[PDB]
Amino acid sequence: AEPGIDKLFGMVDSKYRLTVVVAKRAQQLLRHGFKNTVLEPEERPKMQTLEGLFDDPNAVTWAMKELLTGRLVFGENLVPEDRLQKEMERLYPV
Amino acid sequence: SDPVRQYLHEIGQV
Amino acid sequence: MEIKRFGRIREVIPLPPLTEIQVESYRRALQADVPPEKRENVGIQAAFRETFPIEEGLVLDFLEYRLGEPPFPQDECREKDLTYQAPLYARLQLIHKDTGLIKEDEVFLGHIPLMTEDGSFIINGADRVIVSQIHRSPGVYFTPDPARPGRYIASIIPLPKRGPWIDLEVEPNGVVSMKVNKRKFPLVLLLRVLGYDQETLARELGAYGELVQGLMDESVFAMRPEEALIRLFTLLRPGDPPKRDKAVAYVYGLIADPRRYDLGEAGRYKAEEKLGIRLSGRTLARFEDGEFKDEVFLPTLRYLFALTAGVPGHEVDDIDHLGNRRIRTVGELMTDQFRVGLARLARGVRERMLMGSEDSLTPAKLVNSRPLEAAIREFFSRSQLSQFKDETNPLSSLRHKRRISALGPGGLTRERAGFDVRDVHRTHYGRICPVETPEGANIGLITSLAAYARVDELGFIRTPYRRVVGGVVTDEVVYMTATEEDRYTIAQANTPLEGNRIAAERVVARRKGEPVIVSPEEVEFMDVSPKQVFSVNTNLIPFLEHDDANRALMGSNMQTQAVPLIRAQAPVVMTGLEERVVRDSLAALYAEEDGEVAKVDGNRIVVRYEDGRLVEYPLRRFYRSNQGTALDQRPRVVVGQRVRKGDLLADGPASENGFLALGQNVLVAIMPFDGYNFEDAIVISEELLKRDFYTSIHIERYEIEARDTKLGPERITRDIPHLSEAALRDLDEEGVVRIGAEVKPGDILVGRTSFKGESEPTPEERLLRSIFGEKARDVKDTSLRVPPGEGGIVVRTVRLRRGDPGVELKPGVREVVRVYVAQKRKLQVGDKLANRHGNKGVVAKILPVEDMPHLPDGTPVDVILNPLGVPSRMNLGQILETHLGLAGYFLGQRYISPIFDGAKEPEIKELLAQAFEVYFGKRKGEGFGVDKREVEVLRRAEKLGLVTPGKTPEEQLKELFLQGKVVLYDGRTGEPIEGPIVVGQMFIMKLYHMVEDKMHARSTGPYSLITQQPLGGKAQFGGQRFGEMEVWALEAYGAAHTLQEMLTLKSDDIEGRNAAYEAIIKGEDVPEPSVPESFRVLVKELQALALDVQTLDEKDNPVDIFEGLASK
Amino acid sequence: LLMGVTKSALSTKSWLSAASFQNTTHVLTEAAIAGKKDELIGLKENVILGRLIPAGTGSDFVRFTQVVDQKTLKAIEEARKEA
Amino acid sequence: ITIGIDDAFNPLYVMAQSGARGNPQQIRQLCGLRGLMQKPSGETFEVPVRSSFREGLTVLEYFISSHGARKGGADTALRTADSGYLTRKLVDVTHE
Amino acid sequence: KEVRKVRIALASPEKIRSWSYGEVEKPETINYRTLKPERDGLFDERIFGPIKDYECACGKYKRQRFEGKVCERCGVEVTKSIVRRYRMGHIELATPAAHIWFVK
Amino acid sequence: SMARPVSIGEAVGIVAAQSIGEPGTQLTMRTFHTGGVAGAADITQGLPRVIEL
Amino acid sequence: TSVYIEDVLHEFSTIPGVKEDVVEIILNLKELVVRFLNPSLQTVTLLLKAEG
Amino acid sequence: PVSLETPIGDEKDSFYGDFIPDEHLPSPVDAATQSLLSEELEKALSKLSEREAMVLKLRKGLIDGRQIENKALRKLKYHESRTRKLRDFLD
Amino acid sequence: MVQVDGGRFATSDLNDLYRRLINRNNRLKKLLAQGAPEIIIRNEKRMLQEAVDALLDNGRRGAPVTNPGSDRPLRSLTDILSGKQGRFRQNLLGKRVDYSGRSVIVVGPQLKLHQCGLPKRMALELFKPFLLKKMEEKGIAPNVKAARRMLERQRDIKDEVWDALEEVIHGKVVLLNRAPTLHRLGIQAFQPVLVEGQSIQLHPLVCEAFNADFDGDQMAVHVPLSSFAQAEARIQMLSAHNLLSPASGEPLAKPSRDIILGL
DNA sequence: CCTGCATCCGTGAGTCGAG
DNA sequence: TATAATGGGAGCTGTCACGGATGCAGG
Ligand SMILES: Nc1ccn([C@@H]2O[C@H](COP(=O)(O)CP(=O)(O)OP(=O)(O)O)[C@@H](O)[C@H]2O)c(=O)n1
Ligand SMILES: [Mg+2]
Ligand SMILES: [Mg+2]
Ligand SMILES: [Zn+2]
Repeated sequence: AEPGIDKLFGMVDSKYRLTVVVAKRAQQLLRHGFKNTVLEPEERPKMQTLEGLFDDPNAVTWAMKELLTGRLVFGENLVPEDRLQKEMERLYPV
Repeated sequence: SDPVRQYLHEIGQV
Repeated sequence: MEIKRFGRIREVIPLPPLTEIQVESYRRALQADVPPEKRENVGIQAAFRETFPIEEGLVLDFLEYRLGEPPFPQDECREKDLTYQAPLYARLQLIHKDTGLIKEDEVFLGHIPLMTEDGSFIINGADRVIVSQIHRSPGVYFTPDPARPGRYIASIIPLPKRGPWIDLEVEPNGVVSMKVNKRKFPLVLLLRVLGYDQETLARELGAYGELVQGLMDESVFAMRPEEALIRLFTLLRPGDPPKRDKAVAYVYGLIADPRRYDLGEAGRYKAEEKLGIRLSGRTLARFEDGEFKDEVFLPTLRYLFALTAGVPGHEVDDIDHLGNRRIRTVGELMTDQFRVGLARLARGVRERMLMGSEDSLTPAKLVNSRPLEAAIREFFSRSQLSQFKDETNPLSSLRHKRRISALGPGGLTRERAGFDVRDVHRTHYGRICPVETPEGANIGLITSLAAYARVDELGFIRTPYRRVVGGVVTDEVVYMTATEEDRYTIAQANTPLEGNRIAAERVVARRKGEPVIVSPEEVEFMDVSPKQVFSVNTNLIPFLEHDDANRALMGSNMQTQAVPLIRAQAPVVMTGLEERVVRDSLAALYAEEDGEVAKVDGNRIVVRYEDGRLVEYPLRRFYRSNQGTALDQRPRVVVGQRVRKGDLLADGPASENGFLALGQNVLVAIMPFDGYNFEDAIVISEELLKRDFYTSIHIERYEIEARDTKLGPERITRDIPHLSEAALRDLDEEGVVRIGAEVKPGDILVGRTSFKGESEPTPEERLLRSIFGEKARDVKDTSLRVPPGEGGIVVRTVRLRRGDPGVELKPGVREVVRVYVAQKRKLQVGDKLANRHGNKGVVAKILPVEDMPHLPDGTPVDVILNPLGVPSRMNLGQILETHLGLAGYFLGQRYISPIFDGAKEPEIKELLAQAFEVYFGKRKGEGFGVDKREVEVLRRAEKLGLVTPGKTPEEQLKELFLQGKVVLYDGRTGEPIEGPIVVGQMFIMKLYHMVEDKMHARSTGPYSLITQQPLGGKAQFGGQRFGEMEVWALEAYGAAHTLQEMLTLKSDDIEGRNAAYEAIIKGEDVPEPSVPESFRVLVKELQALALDVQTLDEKDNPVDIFEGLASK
Repeated sequence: LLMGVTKSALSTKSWLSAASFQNTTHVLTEAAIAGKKDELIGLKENVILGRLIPAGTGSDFVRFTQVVDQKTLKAIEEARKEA
Repeated sequence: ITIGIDDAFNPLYVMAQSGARGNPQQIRQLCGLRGLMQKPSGETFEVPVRSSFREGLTVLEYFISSHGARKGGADTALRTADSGYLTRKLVDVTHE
Repeated sequence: KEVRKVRIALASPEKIRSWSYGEVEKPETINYRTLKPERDGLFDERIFGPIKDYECACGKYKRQRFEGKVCERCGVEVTKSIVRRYRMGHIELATPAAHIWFVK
Repeated sequence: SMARPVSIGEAVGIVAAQSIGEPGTQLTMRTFHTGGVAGAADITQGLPRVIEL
Repeated sequence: TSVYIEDVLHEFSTIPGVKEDVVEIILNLKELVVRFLNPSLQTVTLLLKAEG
Repeated sequence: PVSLETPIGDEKDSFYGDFIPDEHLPSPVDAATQSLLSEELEKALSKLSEREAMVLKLRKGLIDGRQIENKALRKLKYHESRTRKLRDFLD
Repeated sequence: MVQVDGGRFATSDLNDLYRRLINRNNRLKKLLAQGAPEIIIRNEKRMLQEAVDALLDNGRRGAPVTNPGSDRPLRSLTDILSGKQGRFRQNLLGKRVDYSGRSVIVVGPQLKLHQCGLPKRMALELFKPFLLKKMEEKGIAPNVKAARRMLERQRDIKDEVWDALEEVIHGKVVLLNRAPTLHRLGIQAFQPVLVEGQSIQLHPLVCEAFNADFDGDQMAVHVPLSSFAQAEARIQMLSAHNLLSPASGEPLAKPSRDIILGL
């Protein structure tokens, strides 16, 4: 099972909302190159390779792990889409 | 019903 | 090793030739070895006799016919993609009525495909088998009216496509009605046409109360047969001008003419036997002395009225009774199509007779054979009853030739087939197998012929019985139909016998199938053998009496799927039928007469018989079968060996010393192992692979052609644009891979180049051209490459070219190349194994020899079966087979245990007792006592009540060994299993389903024309179908984007899929999916139906999904 | 009015759903004559057009949900506080 | 746990009780008797099969069994399409 | 604009003609020798579209620089070949015919 | 499935149809195992009643 | 670990004048027990030439 | 010609036309082929001076779709022998 | 109208129907212009009506139009739209999909409830466009096309690309589906574990829910592409995530067979 | 002529795989 | 481009159960 999945289901009024949130967050992390992450360097998900520990390429794992910490705000009509896009393009350019 | 039989009927009129 | 056999029943007669249902039939139909004047009225002779003479003037008549020799032998037909056939010549004579001039000639009608020695055909290079077709035997039957309780329906049935069915009924109002071509009319009228008068019908039919009164119509008798004929003609043919000769022609063609209406000889015989009359012809009525003379109708109506009246001696006909159902064999099925093509040929003859010069014409200019050739070719190619031969192992072919189908032309259609049709009739006894039949949609429709069963000239299945006279069983053997069988009280074959006298006071017997206990004085006949009740395959299952029918079915069907193994062994416990199967399959090679072996080679065997003549038998070596299994013969004799008549020379595929070897004999233990055998899964030993058990050779054929194109010709060449020497390494000078080269997926089997289409190179391509500096090449690389997941060693190559002697391809084709590539497949995880008792499972694990459970003396088991498979399936045979196997392991001997006369429990107890001495006493002589572990196991067994407490450990180990259970040590721990485990030799086969063939995966690939969706199948490198129900699954999960991906990006959305692939290879997220192409196809197809389908926005304005492409 | 599953399924307001079940010719003639509009309410209709099904993560309820980190939230809040 | 022919804490009893596999009727057929059979018409044979799979069946008894055996076999291969049709109809009516 | 609706209705002959890029006259498919679409045939490029992307039947204009241009020689519009899956043709009947769906 | 209130947006109809249909189809293709049995053969006589309703 | 035979291209061949096929011959060669007297010796090619 | 609806198998299940691929429409890997080709050609053209860029791209038709010519030819021969990675596009 | 592999031609029946219609319309026009009698024009118009009938719906009225020397009724537009093989049921409500595969199933006992054994050979093809980009991110290939051309020959495949594939599938899940799919549990999401060999390893506990046994049943695999589809698959469709039957609410993944036996 | 029952006609009849 | 010729031919037969319309005898 996904780590702490019960808690994640606890956070939302509908499981599908959790899925949407995780997906969107993953897309945000992909677009900005994990620059906008709410995770500390030691909280970062890791992947074991032939060499050693590297950054976990999976954006969904990242998104769920972030979502577990409570450092993210999710809901409906938080901010107009365009303004969000532009602000995040300022804070974390591609 | 059958087109051919109908044509053969219309032909037997003349 | 010694073969010890059981059973108290002595089989009086051997098995009839197993393939005779094909051979005897087709030989009967061709009559090639019978002199033309001594030929009978059956077969293509019959067809010629019915078709000719052809009149209208000129009269063309049939004199004789002959079959020539095959222009090519079987093997050459197989290689060159030809048909094994004989030329058919026909001597006919043109006779002028006026002139009297008689011009006689022999015209060539084309070729008739010939049946091989084993009973198959070669059609276009491929081995095929014509499957025998069961159907309702023509005749006159009487069945109760489903709606009306006290009334009956008479039915007059001819052969299929031999003319119309006719139904005679007694209507509520009392009049007798007749149905022909879905039209009801009073029978009185037709009877008046036949010449019947009120006097005749009154005196004949008067004995039944009021029945005849409905047949009485005063207005009908008021008119002579002519007015009745024209009246009937206007009834059956409205709108048709009622000319007299037209009515005569119609009624004659319908009810009379033998060239149109034809009963079978079975139909004639059944009509005679039932109605109690004598038919002149095979037709319902005759045209004689210029009038209509009845044959069938009056006796039929008589029987109908007698039955309705309740007159004793009249019964309804069970139509599923095997006396009312017959088999159309290969001869009949071919003969009918020959007849069709012959009648068409006749139409051509008349058509060419009316035209042209009436003076100069010859049978050569009259006769066009094309319709006949086309009829026969269409039959042997595109018929449902013509099936691609299953040669997987000899038993596959043998069974395939014995198949019986209710499907195909003239027979049932699916969802025309009720439960009655599919049922097992009491008359199937000794005739059709109650067990063997497919699972699924075809159950009851496809069946198999019983072992001792025979099909007579009439098409009815007959089974042998033994005459019993006054408690004395004679050796007289009578082959009976079902009808004949119903007449006698037939005792069972297992009834006690002292000599030929019945030894029991009470004997089990059958009267019309009904089981009954009788006295020996009442026994009229007796069953030959239990073996006659079941098919060949079902007869190969030992302890079948201990198996449930449902699993026995699967065990029976899976032997057909067994792959030939290089190490193949005959079963430890056989049924005694294992040799006859190999013999009659003609897989093995046998010595004709007595003699001495001159030469023994891998490729050939030379024998000098008593005659002194030198006979050389070439051996078939590494020949790929239809199913891709290697079929090759290996020599079983040595130089100078003295051989008798029928002695074994070479062993065929899946054969050991003339015995049928479908698999290996392995040492198995029945016990759960770490969930690796969980749910039918199977654990095997690596030592099975070490010694090459379950290892099979498979050869695949790859083919490629180079033809002429309007853009210029393709050609096979070693010169392939833009390829390294590493790629062209194994290619010879001609461009074809060398023999003995290893090939892996991606490797080139045959190099080929094709001229590119008219091509406008994009500026980028031109840039690359200039950049590399090498000029653009006219051709492109089309070469045949090894498909994914396939490969092997190239064993053979074949090259057919245009302009080569004896070589002619299809029009336009320059050359054709075949490459035969072979591989040696071991047993791997994912491969399917099965025993003969219906226990099937996939190998889920291959353990090293140290992990495997082992006997105290160090012997590890080969296979670990799960006991959880046993109790639900109720097949106990595999248990017993194991027990008798265990003894057979230690006593070093095989066994023959015939079905239903077997080795019983006490015998196997004795054998196990004898084997226990070799198993233990050896240890006691080696200076070894009982192990501590064995003591513990014996303690647990004492608590289990498996041994009697207080006895010495040896006695208890014996008591366990007599139960077929032994002490087993866990390979990993060394600690014994906490209880005794059943261990012993079982016969297991590797089936044709191997994970190596079945594994498939696709990222992107070829797409369909119209739908622009991925193709299907592994062969096409297609995608898996996501159907309605899978979509339902995703919907129920509520995964929207996954589903949308399935419906757009992953299938038909072209922009979406291109952009998706491009986004994935760039490392970005997949794009938003757009409108799927199939919906566009739907819209345009709806438009072609003149319906406008508009996609709209929320404001009710048109939205264009064609992006302005379809709008002017 | 009580009617069985089949007639109830053919009587639905969506012609795209009905025509994909049974009696396609009947459904399509009736609809084409009536000039029926499909509002794409149900699953089958959207599945045919390859749209996002109005259920699960395609539900209008949960599909408009936004996710934002605190930095961006307070930043947009500063941009709002400014003007 | 193992299956010998002599079983008829017994493995069959264990597997049937625990729910691992098997049910009492199948066990009874393995051990005590097969029981009455069915003529294809739906009628019943007067002679019950007195054999058990351990004892082994006579050819006659086997042939008697084959009737009901195939009657059952045809049902599963026919009636199945009737069920999937129902399911599809249900989906079609409830999908929105 | 996102598609929110799908409307189905009868098509007037005028609408059917407003769909068509030309009338299909000859009952011909392709030339036996050239295997090219026959003129005014079921496959004709002058109606439905170019077989190959941005090229006419004669070959006067082979590039993308011409789009929407109808070659005066072979009468073929130069565009993407995909339009052969879209653009409708039509047949003008001498006598009207009853759509069987609304009859039977 | 989750032992808790249904999540909004779940497709209820499909789940219902599947939940009703599944046992019908499964029980149909299961093996009959004759003997000790008579009459209408359980599942096969039950189903046409369901379809009747 | 390996077998070479004169005038034999692959494992699926047959040799004229020989009863066994190549596969069976190799199967027999697998049962061959070879003992190295020299600890350091890792590999040996055995030669066989026979006729008649 | 033969019909695409020619029945394959004994049943009503599949048609002969379901086994025929579409050789016209480029598979995603082909569109990606054109894309990657134009991309690699654009990025490896760094050698180009501007005049030789416009004139040599007019030579190969990379602009409007249709002495310095020689120097550009020679420079392209120079950069071909360089990275040795463009072989893949050349089939 | 398309040339097949063999150089021969394949064509739709709609072309033949359209041919009939066009021919009869032309003949009707010519007969009109030439002042044909009544009966002739009548029969011609009838034939035209039956040609339009044949085109739109074939076999609807009268005997169905067939090809010469053939009993096969031609396929009209109506036949295309409706039916089990019809455009709706076949090509719309369900489709054949890319990024999919299938194989024989074998039981790994050793898998966790959320895992399934995925053959390397399969995952190679399934995940291919990701593996290409990964091979580009490392020094395994010069670029994407080089990487793809590299995997075409099996002997051209080295060891490092396998580790690249290991890096590719990390955290991701696939979908296992066994036909028939009776309820929504006929498809479940599993985090794949690359295995040697050609068979899919399936966890014992999901068997009962799949109604899958080891006698040779096969399963199909699918790869959700998007971060969204992956989110849906992992959160909603994970095997370990659905432990109870949506039908009865009772556990659908429970000890069975050998497990119950041992316990 | 209005109601009711008998009869005709059209419409359906599980999934995936392989051929 | 000219003796005269003047109404076709195959048929596919052993399912079963339904909704809706259409028709006929009866109250
Ligand atoms: N036509 C078919 C045939 C089979 N199947 C599926 O394959 C499974 C095994 O059937 P099966 O016949 O191979 C064994 P089973 O019926 O379970 O008897 P047993 O337990 O004593 O071994 C069934 O449960 C169906 O889900 C199908 O969907 N369609
Ligand atoms: Mg199974
Ligand atoms: Mg089962
Ligand atoms: Zn042009």
